[PDB]
Amino acid sequence: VERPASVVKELVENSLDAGATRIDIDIERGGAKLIRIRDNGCGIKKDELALALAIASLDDLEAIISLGFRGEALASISSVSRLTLTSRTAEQQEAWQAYAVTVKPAAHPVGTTLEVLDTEKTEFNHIDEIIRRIALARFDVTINLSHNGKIVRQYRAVPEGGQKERRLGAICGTAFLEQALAIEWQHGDLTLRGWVADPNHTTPALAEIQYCYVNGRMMRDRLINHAIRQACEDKLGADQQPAFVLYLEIDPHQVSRLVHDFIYQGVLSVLQ
Amino acid sequence: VERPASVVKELVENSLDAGATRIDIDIERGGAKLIRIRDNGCGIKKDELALALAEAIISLGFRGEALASISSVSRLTLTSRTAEQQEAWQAYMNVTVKPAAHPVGTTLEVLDLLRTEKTEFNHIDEIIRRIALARFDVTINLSHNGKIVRQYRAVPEGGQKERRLGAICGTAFLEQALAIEWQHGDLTLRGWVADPNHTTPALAEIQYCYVNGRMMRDRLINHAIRQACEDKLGADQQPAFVLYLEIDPHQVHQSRLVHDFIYQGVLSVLQ
Repeated sequence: VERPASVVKELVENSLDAGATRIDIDIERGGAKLIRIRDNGCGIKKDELALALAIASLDDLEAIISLGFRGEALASISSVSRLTLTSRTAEQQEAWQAYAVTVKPAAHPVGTTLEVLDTEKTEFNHIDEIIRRIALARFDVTINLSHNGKIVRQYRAVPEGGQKERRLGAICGTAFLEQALAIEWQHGDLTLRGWVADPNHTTPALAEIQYCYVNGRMMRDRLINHAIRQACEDKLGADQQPAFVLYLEIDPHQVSRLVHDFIYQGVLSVLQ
Repeated sequence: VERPASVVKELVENSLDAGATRIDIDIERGGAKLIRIRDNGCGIKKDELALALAEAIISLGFRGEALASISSVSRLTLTSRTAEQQEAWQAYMNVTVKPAAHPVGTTLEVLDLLRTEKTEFNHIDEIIRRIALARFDVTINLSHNGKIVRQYRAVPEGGQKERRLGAICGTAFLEQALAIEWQHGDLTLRGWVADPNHTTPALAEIQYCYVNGRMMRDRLINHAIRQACEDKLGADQQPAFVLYLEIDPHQVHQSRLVHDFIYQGVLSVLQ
């Protein structure tokens, strides 16, 4: 939890794993001043809220801190800024809020919110990137990133088999969206979905977009990249960075040659 | 004339008079279901919040009076925080004022308990459009069911008036827009008028005229603008425009000249 962006990632991640479907994250002054994350995911029972900010004390708590993987992370954060946790769970309950050590009731929908008041705008650009990644990683969750009351981006969630182009356009701009060649490949466990910009029309600006996710986790393999490259260099002798946003899926296999051919094949096909 | 749109207008108005600079208004199901207005203008001290839903403190709430009329028609959920570290609060036949999370501003949830479905939203859209043009200095974001509909960004000192105008009236008009700046003493006529020659009946839908901030609708003002265009070319037909008239306090030669001032202003821009 070094940079603010990193913190955004954390809190935002927590929210997602918490079952979030809408994450409205607002930032003020590179996040240094304010950093608020409000999710509609699971909540935190009043009790957990307390220690969530704060080992002899867990003796009594009787392993309730086990219901807080993020809680552990919160402690690391709160000990670096004015943390103001405030959530309310789903089951028969009222909303609560913690400060600092002071857990009192409050108003809040079945969700969670967090205020944070700890190379100025650079920081925001880092957060923007981060959220971009996540956004593409989870097309099923609305995300709204704002700065100093100024709405910056609104990545609406996409329902079942819906308009993927819209959100893709909002995350990567129409520039890419226009050159986007949608691809759907599948060979048993191997699945390759996503887009690849028409090489012939790929500007170095577009080549900035190179996102590849392997089973949800954004990876970065030189092998996967070479495959996509070679595919384009083969369509046309044009050897240069390609623009893409692909999603690879395979059966648990931490890294295989075939995989390369599967991708090379998938992509190459879409081009022709 | 009490429709949801009307309520939007009220709450939105309140926000503006409260010195707002950004008003993100969201609506759900013609507003019947949800109607949320969040402004970044002066807030409301915890105490005022209470009676605002129900001593000489209610004088600090012209809108507060309005709120009472509303809350007594739906599940009102006021929640604001004044320009101070003092955290946010919220009120709910008695008020339940407790703490809450919210930035220096105000928010209001409204759930009613008839008319049409989508028609209602279109009424709100119109309304916000009016206001938008009336206050080029304040960002407004109207959404529906989580779906962002329009974003009218505010314009800085001597900024780009065309941008926002384009977003409120579309490029169709923006393209035919003939900017006009007239002044004869107290009389001032600013705004735009679409090239008649290229005014489609679709464009003629845009006929907004404000007299000193207040959107008026005088047949006299309209006749003036019309005649001006019918004179440029024999083309007699509804004109497209968005004008702003300014004059010294004079509720309506006292008004004849005004006609000529406008006729003159417009006619000139055409030639």
